[PDB]
Amino acid sequence: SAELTPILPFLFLGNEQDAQDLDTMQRLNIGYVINVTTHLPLYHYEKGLFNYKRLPATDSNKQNLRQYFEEAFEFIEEAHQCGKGLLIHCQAGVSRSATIVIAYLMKHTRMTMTDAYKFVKGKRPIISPALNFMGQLLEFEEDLNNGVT
Repeated sequence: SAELTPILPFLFLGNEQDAQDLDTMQRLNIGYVINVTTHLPLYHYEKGLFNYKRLPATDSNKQNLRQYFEEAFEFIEEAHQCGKGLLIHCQAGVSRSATIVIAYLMKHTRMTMTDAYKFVKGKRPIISPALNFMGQLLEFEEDLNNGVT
């Protein structure tokens, strides 16, 4: 499988196996986890090492992920303002979780959607957001550029 991907020093985009790797997470000072699926476990939850957030998306071509952007970004920013890293993952780290990361970069570093996509794709060549997620990213780009959330 692909390696866990540092996106920023406090933001890592990875897969379900990355989400089980306690050693790495503690090494990277990761205190927060976003699990972008409805059905995977919150790995290591009972250890009470991390602050977890489930974004219970299905990988269906109807899924709305825009719905979760605001809340995802608040949790990343909570991790950042307190000096910890955040791991965000789905099963493989290719579509659902990669879309949130791209959206966070468009919002919090004002990258265009193309530039944010190429930024993530350069660091994690695995990514391939589903077309309906690509559609939601373009609409979020319009919304960001007029002041509509």
